[PDB]
Amino acid sequence: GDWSALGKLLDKVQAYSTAGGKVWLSVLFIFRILLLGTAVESAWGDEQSAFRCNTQQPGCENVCYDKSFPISHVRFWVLQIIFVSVPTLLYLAHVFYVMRKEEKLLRTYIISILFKSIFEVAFLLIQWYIYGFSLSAVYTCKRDPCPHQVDCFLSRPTEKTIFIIFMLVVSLVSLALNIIELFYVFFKG
Amino acid sequence: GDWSALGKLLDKVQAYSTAGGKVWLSVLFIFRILLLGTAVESAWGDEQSAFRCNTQQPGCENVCYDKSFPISHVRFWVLQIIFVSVPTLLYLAHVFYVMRKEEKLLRTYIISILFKSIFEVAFLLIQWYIYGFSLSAVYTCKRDPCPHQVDCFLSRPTEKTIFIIFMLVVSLVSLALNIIELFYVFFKG
Amino acid sequence: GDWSALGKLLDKVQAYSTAGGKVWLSVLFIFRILLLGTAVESAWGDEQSAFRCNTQQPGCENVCYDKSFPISHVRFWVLQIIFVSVPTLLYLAHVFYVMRKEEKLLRTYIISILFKSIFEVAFLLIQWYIYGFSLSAVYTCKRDPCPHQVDCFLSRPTEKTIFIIFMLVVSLVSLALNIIELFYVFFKG
Amino acid sequence: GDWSALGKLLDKVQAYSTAGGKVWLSVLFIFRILLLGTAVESAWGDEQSAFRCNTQQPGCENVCYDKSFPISHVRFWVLQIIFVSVPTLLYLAHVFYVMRKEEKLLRTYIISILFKSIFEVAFLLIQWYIYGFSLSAVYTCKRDPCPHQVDCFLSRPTEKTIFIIFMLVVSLVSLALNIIELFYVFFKG
Amino acid sequence: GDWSALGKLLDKVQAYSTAGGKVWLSVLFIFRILLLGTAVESAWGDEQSAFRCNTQQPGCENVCYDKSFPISHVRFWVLQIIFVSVPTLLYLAHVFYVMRKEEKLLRTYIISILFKSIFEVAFLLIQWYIYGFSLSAVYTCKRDPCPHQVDCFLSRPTEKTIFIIFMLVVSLVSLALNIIELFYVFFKG
Amino acid sequence: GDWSALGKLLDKVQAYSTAGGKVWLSVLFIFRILLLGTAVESAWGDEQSAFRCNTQQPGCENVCYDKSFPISHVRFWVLQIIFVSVPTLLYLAHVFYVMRKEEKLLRTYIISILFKSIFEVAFLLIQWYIYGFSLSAVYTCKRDPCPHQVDCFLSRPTEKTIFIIFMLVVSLVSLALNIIELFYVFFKG
Repeated sequence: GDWSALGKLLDKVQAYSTAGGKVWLSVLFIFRILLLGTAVESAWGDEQSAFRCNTQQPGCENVCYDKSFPISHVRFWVLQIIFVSVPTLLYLAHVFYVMRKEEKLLRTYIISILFKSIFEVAFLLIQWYIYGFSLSAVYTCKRDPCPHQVDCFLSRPTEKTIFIIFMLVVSLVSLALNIIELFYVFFKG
Repeated sequence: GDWSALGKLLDKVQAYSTAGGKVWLSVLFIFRILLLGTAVESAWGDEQSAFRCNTQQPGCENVCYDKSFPISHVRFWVLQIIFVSVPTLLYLAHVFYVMRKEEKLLRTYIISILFKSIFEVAFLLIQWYIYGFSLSAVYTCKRDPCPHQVDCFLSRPTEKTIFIIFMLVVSLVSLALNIIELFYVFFKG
Repeated sequence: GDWSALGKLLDKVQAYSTAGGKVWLSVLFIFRILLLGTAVESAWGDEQSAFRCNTQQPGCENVCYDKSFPISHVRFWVLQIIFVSVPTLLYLAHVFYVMRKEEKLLRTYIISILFKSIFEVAFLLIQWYIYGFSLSAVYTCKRDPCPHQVDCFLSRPTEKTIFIIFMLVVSLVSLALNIIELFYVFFKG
Repeated sequence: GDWSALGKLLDKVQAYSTAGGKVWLSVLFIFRILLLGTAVESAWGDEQSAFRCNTQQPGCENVCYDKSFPISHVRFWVLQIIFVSVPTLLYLAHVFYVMRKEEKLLRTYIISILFKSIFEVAFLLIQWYIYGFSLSAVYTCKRDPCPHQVDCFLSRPTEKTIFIIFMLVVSLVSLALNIIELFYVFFKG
Repeated sequence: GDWSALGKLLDKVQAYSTAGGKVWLSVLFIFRILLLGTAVESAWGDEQSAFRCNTQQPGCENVCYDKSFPISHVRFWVLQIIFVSVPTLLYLAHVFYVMRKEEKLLRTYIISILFKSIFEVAFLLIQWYIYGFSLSAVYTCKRDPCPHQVDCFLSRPTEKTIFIIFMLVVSLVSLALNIIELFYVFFKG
Repeated sequence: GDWSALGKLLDKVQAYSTAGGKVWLSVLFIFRILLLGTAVESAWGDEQSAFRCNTQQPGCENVCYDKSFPISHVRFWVLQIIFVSVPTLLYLAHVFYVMRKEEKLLRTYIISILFKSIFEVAFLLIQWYIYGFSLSAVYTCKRDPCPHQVDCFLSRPTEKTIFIIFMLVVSLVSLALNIIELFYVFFKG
């Protein structure tokens, strides 16, 4: 029965933050966790197999599918979630060893928030830069291994585009929210 | 042995509600949880593969299956369950931080109930708006990529239509029940 | 170390029942749980794929397999188990909130037992009504989408028919047992 | 920290048995549990798909595979393990409620041991009766739906026959051991 | 909070052994556990499907693959690990009941070590006897069901042969180590 | 409630190390753990099936895919992670038995760090030696079983090459960090 120590760990790690905002921050974050855990994994379960093209030349389908999608979608969001969760883990380990060492901080928090914002905005910007957020069923290709160009048909364009709509919205509110955190810190400081 | 604190958390979070109704509320909610966890996931496990059409033109089958089902079914109910569970998580985190802060409310509950009702009724209304709740084995299509129209055959129409019958009924009783909650609050207030 | 409270919860929830019978009631119930968890799920893992018919017309195989089996078997027993487990969950939550409220019943139990019996007997009766409990490898069909009739061959008729033999027997003993409970209550009352 | 109560539960449930033998009884039983959990499940993972016959008539392969194997192997051993574990669960629940009721036996144990022996010997006898314990790669068939007879080839005859050798040996030692238990009881009594 | 009892269980069960050696014994054993849990299972996941031969006669491929590999590889190592873990389980249960009975040994340990060594050396010897530890991509066959002989190609010979190199080395160091245990016991005794 | 003992275990095992560095050491290590657990396993889930070559001669595709990739990628990194985690397990077991034995060190730590560095640098060097870190979609082959040479097309070259970019960077920072540990020890000593 020593859950008081971890409760006080949480109290200290989240003491110097906004009164209301961390609530829905954690809520939306676990909202990601659950959706990414179930929905998108089920959605791109057989995506690679589902993709095919009307040509019969061996190799062209693969290279065109590679060019038309250099990055798999689930891959980008899981990297995003993990990499944005990294600073949280860093700071919690930091405070862990802190309370351990005075058993015998603010500017770190600022830096953590700032890099979180930078990583999120950079991932969003590069996603927009490569392919934006809109997508057609039929795709053209331009590759040496096969002549001219092959129209290739996507598996489930509508469902995944609606998904990226939700994900863009939640990314936007996350950006709003960490800007709010930065403003609160800047106003107190 | 500090389960008394969480018991009193539950006592406080559910103190200002109906005497009888939360019982079968939680029962039907976990009833969803279990059915969605096992049954529908097993049901639409190979739905995309199961769908096929009598034509042989590459691309038409995919676009027609997309148009005839812009949204996968499991997808709609999992989004529903998660999104309706969101306000519960919000309010429990809220009261968590509350008891934490007076360790050193009603109108929120009203708002939570109201938005829960709004989300549920909106999801039901849009589901009816798109395709209602009745479904045939043979489906027509109307798309540019392939000529005329292709009859396409559904995998297991009867089992899933019976499933949506149960799900419509449980949605209706859920609506009944949160209207009852609203009436109880409105009569006390 | 507060397992005494839950022990006394179980004591109170099962106090007004038969001396001997709940033992093998719970035993047979978990017996279901385990068998349904492993055996039947493994048995109907690839049933839909395994089914095929000697005709080549697209659509007829699917509609004939739908008509010949409007309900998948695992589906009926999992719905049965869940739906019969519902009243147990209801009553345990009920007594939970009870002991919680006098921290500051018999006729409910009768009603729970009665509806359990009604649901079990109704599920058994409708299963018999649709297809009984006997089954052949070769099945006829009668549907508009394809001419005349197609003999269709079942995947593993013998193993699943032996399974439904066991399941019918266990359903019968369950019926015996809740009738015994009802008789005990009726004799005490 | 109330593991003393369950320790004393185990002490009482196993008090009136052999000094040495229950040790390797439980060891061999969990030995089953692990082997059945991993090995045989991996072994018959794709058995149904692996089976095929040199004929091309639709239906004959299925009915011949059904006749040549009316029961799947994993199915028989999982039913065996579960059904032999049933009396153990019965008796442990029995003693549970016992110590609960004098909180306010030997002949049962004899009956449990006897039925365990009967079930084990009956399962072994019926397995021998149907197909014994020896098995060839090539199998003949005799069924109306297809003419004459089709040689059908088994997937992995050697590995599974070696497995049934181990399983027969462990069944034999289990029989030895419960006969030893019966002899000890008969000599004390 | 009664982990002291299990700590003292471990103290007693491992008291009469080598000072340094059990450390890396347990380390290498869990090293097996993890590698076998992930790597080899992923490696032979689709081995049976991957194997094929250039002939088209039904049955010959299966019987030749059976003869060329009478035992699947994962199967041999999982049997090895389980069967070598058996004496450990026996002895721990033994000492369990011991401390339980004086709550109201060395020669057993010697026997356990000796049989562990015997089982390990016997498994290694029989593995060498059947096919040694070296393996070619192309394999000949000699079976009645198909004429002459068929060259058959292995799926991933290099990766699995490197794996058996590691496994042979770890088996050798395990043999070294239990011989060291035997020498320590023989020198003390 | 005896988590103080394990806390003091961690305190002692990590007492003689760098003040800041172990934090992000553990962070990046679990970062591996998670990425390897989800991403790469999903990435090479169907790699072997995805690979194919434009020739039709049985056997050549397999041997060419073997030569062009003697080692599967996931296989190398999982062996890396496990084998580098081995010294950590060794040293923690060592200190476990230590505190156990004075219940009735530095140079070991140096050796552990040194071998960790050696294993990491050796794995990186051999990976570079075999195939470096750059990779093309089209691969040539040179094998006796099939004439001349076959161009073979890789499944997803871009995504996995970007992955190995991240993995090379994290390996480099790991090398930096254990060199920092070695420098700190060398300067204190």
